[PDB]
Amino acid sequence: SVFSERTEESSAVQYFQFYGYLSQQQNMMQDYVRTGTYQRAILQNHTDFKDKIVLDVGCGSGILSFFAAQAGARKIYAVEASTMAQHAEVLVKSNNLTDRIVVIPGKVEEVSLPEQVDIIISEPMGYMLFNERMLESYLHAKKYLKPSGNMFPTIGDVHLAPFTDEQLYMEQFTKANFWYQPSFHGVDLSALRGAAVDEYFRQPVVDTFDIRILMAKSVKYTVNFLEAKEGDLHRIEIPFKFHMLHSGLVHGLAFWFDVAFIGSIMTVWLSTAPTEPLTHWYQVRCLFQSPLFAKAGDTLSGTCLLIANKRQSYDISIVAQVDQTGSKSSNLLDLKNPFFR
Amino acid sequence: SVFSERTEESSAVQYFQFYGYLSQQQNMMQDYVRTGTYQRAILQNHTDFKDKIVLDVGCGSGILSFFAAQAGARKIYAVEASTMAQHAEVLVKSNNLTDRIVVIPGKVEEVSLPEQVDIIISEPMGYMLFNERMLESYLHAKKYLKPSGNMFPTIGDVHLAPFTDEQLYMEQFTKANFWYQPSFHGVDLSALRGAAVDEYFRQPVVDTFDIRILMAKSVKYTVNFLEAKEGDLHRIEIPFKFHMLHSGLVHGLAFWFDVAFIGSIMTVWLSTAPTEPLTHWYQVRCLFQSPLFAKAGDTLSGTCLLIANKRQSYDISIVAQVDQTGSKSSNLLDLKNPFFRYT
Amino acid sequence: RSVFSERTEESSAVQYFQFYGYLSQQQNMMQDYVRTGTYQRAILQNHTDFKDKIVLDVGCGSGILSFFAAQAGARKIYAVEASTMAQHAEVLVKSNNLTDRIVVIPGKVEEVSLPEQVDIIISEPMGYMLFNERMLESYLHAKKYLKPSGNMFPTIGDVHLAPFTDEQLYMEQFTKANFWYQPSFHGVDLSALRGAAVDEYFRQPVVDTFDIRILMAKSVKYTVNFLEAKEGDLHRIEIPFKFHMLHSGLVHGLAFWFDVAFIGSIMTVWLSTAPTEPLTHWYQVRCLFQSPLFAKAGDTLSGTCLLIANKRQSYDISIVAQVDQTGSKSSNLLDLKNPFFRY
Amino acid sequence: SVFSERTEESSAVQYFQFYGYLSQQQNMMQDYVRTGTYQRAILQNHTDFKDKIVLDVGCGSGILSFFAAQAGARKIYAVEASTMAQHAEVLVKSNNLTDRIVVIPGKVEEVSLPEQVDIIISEPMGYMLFNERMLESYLHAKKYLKPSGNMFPTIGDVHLAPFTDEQLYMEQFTKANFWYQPSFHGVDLSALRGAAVDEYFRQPVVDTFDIRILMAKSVKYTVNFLEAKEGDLHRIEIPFKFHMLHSGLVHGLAFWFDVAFIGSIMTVWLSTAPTEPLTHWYQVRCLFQSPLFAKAGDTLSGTCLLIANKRQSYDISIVAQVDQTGSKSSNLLDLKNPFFRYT
Ligand SMILES: COCn1ccc(NCCNC[C@H]2O[C@@H](n3cnc4c(N)ncnc43)[C@H](O)[C@@H]2O)nc1=O
Ligand SMILES: COCn1ccc(NCCNC[C@H]2O[C@@H](n3cnc4c(N)ncnc43)[C@H](O)[C@@H]2O)nc1=O
Ligand SMILES: Nc1ncnc2c1ncn2[C@@H]1O[C@H](CSCC[C@H]([NH3+])C(=O)O)[C@@H](O)[C@H]1O
Ligand SMILES: Nc1ncnc2c1ncn2[C@@H]1O[C@H](CSCC[C@H]([NH3+])C(=O)O)[C@@H](O)[C@H]1O
Repeated sequence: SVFSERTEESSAVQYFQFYGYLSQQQNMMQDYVRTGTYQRAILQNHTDFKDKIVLDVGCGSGILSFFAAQAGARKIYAVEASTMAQHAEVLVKSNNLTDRIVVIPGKVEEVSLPEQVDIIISEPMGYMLFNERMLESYLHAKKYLKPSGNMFPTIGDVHLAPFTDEQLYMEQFTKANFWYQPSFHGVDLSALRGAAVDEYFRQPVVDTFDIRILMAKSVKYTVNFLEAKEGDLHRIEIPFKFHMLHSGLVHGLAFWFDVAFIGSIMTVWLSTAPTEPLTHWYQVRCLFQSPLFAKAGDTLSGTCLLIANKRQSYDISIVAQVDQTGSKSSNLLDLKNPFFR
Repeated sequence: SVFSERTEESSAVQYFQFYGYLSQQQNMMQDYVRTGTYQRAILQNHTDFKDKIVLDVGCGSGILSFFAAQAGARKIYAVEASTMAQHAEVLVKSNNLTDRIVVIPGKVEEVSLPEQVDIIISEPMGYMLFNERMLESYLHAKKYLKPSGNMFPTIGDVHLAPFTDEQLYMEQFTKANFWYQPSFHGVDLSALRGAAVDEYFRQPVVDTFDIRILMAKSVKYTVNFLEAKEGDLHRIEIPFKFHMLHSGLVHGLAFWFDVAFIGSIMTVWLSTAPTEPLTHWYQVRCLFQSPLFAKAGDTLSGTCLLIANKRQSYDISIVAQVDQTGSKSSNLLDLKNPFFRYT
Repeated sequence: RSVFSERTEESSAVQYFQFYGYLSQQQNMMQDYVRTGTYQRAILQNHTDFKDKIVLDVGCGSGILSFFAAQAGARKIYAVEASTMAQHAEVLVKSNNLTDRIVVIPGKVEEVSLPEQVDIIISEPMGYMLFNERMLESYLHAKKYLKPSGNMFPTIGDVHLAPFTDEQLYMEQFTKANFWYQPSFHGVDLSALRGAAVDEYFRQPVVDTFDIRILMAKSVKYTVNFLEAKEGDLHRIEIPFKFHMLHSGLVHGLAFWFDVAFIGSIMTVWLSTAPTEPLTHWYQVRCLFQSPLFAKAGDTLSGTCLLIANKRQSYDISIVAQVDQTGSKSSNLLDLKNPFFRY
Repeated sequence: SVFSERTEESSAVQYFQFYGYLSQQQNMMQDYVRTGTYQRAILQNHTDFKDKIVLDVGCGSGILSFFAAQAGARKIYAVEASTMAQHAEVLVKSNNLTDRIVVIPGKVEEVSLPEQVDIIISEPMGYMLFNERMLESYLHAKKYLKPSGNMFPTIGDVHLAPFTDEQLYMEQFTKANFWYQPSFHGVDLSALRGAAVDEYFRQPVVDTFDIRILMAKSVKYTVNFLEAKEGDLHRIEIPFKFHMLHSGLVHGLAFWFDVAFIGSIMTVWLSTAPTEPLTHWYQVRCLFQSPLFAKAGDTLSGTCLLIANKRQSYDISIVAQVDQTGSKSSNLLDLKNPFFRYT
């Protein structure tokens, strides 16, 4: 199957084991912004659901399917690969919705549905939007979508912006500098100092921050889920040209994302921007090993290249340069091993 | 091989990916009690190392081998299965000990060593001592130990004691009761409340606590690494009969461990007890599904049975009863997936 | 052929005496009330050590100390000064109507000839970390003019060194050095020079003051007795130390200050530049380690601070320090001539 | 050599020791206006460099030569007399430019170049442009310049303008009046007040200021590096006739400078004017010993004479008079010892 071909078993086991825990479902569900925004998007666009066939990709507890049921859907296929599918069924029964919500245990790339659906719902977004590679399952599921069918969310915007945060930088450098010691309990560790810096700086920093650390208006990269195919997400090339609004050291790039539910009645946005209330996605920052100095008015240009890997994540390559001076930085990050700060 | 036969590959992948990080090695190395005590044990027992052949099981960065070198070891075979072996190789070279230290990449159950050693060193202890099941790798390596050889550490003591922590116990239900609401965004979640409670109680709690919550002097279970076999750790039955020092509700059992380096010159102890400075092992608490009331002077008896699984961990089965009243409580826990509670 | 010229690069000497030729610098020194007031106290409170005596003032500058000696009743004061400040001193001697008692002799104390032997030598020859500027050697050299039963003001000097913790200072220097870490400064890769840069920045003693609570152990004292010492004694100054750590943490380096004692017939007067005392224009001096050493309370931090005099009227400082319990060792080289004024 | 003949060894040693520090180089490199403007001037005039032979006089870290390399230069001879030459060589190697940049250690007046160059680049500007006397080295280097070769910078403009700053003026006496007290610790210092005032007014003041203190349009003195000789800078006479735009007291003359890179594609300016972003050169003010009153419309005429000395600096003689009243003022300043006032 498409899933297994692109996924190491070791990663898959851990991945679906992780989501088999009720506590994580709770963790996601208690994100009121997330859950509330999804419910708002579905219910205020009830006509996109009324008497329609729905596919819920990765239903987990089934919350989105219940939202779909509340909006008047005739029949909802709720596909779930982890052992959470069993608990979802329990909830379907206890809520007397057996006639409208149908749990399909298994991976969306592998199960069989009896019919084509009018709309696909899912919450497949990870850190930096693309982490976990579930967007590909979401897009893969379009094999079950009627020609003029719809998707909730409809589009996803990734925002990139340069930031300055010396304390974060030195915080990481401090950690790496442990390996700078010439005599740790009499042992010279210095020969590994380089490897340590690499390892620590390969970690995207997951957390939130004040918006004023941003040195330029963000650049936007849009994925249209109605149009995109799986393969489009195997290699994601995001070119950027920032017009610096402030002078200073650029320590790296900050990432967040929005998704839009473009329904018939209205468009509803779910945003993880640092200007918006905090969500469990927070924001993600990729550090440069060495910061770049730029004056206000300069242009910071380059490319963020995301390469999907078999561990359900991405190898991140960031190349950025101050055009006016030729000051250049290249960096490689492992989105699979982030730093929760 | 013995390792792969007792280990789910997925778990192994994850396991050796974990230790391939310099940050995790650093994490262990910066635990001053651990590292310093190992160094102390090795150097203060220099006659156990000077001109000796040494085997370092799971050398990681190679720190213990360097300690062995400082103590005067003639030849040190440093075995390491993760990609940390590469960095150890680098450090051996940069510290000009290539003539004394030989890094061997691979699992100790699978690599070939050329000769028998005088002493084996290792740090194979996990949560509750036994987690990660590396102790078995440590014992397995005794196929390379001379009949009159030594083990550093030489013995390992796991300590169990009954505790009272009303808030910890009630916490589980406070969290589980999230699901006990008839209209979470219009959804009745209550049918899953029981499952949520179960899930939380299956997790051993990793963190520390004030020693005053302990209601009896601990019971000790000793593994003598010089004498024990690998197989001895597949099923570990720890019977206990606690003499209660305080009256109250017993919510479960607290776990910690000590290891002793018994050298020719002296014995050095490394302790993770809650009476001692905190280590990266912290302490572990397993809850009873139902608390048991015990009076001071009463006896709390039962068994902690540790059953090794192929996920490099243990299923913990605890049965306990107050002998004076017959009040009985049990729990079953999955040590591979503990709850890190420490704040 | 003078000892001064033999031990001093001319380039350094020119600059050195030009520096002190400025009235603004004299003002700077004179306006340090602790210094000036304490000197006056030491001299006047021991007036009988001066009354009707012959005095030598080594490096009189503006001549203030000679005036103190005159106030104390000295019969004749030879005020030796090598810079052009000697002329300004003469002016003050005349305008203060003391031409009959204070005699300015322009030139280096190693080169001028005095008409007679003196009963007491006074001077203010202390530099940063006491020994900087190498004027103590001129002070000691001047003892060729001292009567057998003569005295020295100051009589002794105590250097105090103690380990400190100051993460922010360390990071402050490392941040500066990290400029040379850049792989593309305007398209230029500077990284190959980071090692040289870190060296250069950490080669600088930090001159300023600090909170006494950053000190992690009671100070160690090294005493120079000016009555007994020879010039040659200060070419190589070896200060061994063994600190008993009072606090756990990272030792980022050693902090230095000094006291001098005026041991007079009537009383002993102390001039202290310790961080517990009111600030002086000497402040305190800290030598950073390139890598801090972790030590817990109760540990011993031992080693040596070695000062080698150079021809630039300063010292090459080599500090070697080790945590005895762990063998964690740090070595450092500092250039006392080029310190970092942080205040 | 020409250099040693015009320079006291003392000054030269201090001078090249100063620039031997990576931190000082860093200080210059971190001046974004300076460095960035040089890079722009070179790169935006790429036709002046593409496949050309280049001489970098006093390359320091070698940054300008790397800029020349970025512009497509065939061969750059980078001459450097301090120990920074060692580090420059390192950077050429690590940047894989050994085939195009040749570091030549030594003074440009003493080294030999293998061939003639098409263009000379350098940053020889000091305070008020002429300080350090490096412009003479820059001009001296034209013995290696092909006829019709180019100079980057091509010209240097020194700007002089009368200013009013009552507080700056009064500050001098405020400081000098320290010596005007009849009993400083019992000593009458007053006889030296005059000398202290003199000393303070001999120091050019380095810092920046509000442009509204300027009382007339600046007068400009231009050095064309393509045409000028070394000897032209031994005696620099700058006559001035200022047409006062504001009424008030003139306390002295303010100095700044611009340099122009006149390339084939465009002319790029580097300015240190008080109307422009601040540089490490700041601006320089020379006070009159007595302020001059001028009405708006009056004419302030006179001369600024710069006489080069062997300390790699200038003796500044300024004479000015208000033509309408005959009110006259003079001052003599020592540019080698300026007062860094900037805060
Ligand atoms: C750590 O930050 C929190 N976080 C991060 C990412 C994320 N992603 C939502 C996606 N849900 C995943 C659910 O679908 C399930 N499945 C994930 N991939 C699936 C597939 N191919 N086929 C079927 N089901 C699939 C999975 O088991 C889960 O129940 N949600 C979060 O709240
Ligand atoms: C700069 O930081 C603060 N600080 C540090 C050290 C210091 N030392 C006093 C030294 N001045 C006393 C005078 O001796 C003079 N001379 C110094 N060496 C001399 C010699 N060999 N012969 C004659 N005079 C000599 C020197 O010119 C001075 O004017 N004073 C300070 O306030
Ligand atoms: N069977 C095995 N063979 C070889 N290495 C192993 C095995 N099991 C675990 N390890 C390694 O054992 C190490 C335990 S961590 C202790 C590392 C080091 N001796 C120190 O004291 O800091 C990890 O680096 C694992 O990769
Ligand atoms: N006569 C001379 N010959 C060679 N180098 C010199 C001479 N005089 C000064 N220098 C050097 O010239 C440099 C001036 S500083 C400018 C450094 C570098 N070009 C930059 O743009 O950052 C210093 O490094 C001095 O050591």
